[PDB]
Amino acid sequence: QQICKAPSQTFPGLCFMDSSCRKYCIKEKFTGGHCSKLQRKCLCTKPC
Repeated sequence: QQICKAPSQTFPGLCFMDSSCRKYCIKEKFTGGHCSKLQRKCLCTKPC
């Protein structure tokens, strides 16, 4: 499965914990999410 990614619209502030991002992303109708260690954004993921 190819995975598509988009920045979270609902995650507040800086992203350090993947688990928190994942929770917000699932509520956004994605299937997961992770922090970009780079820019500290929550990135939501789902199958393309």
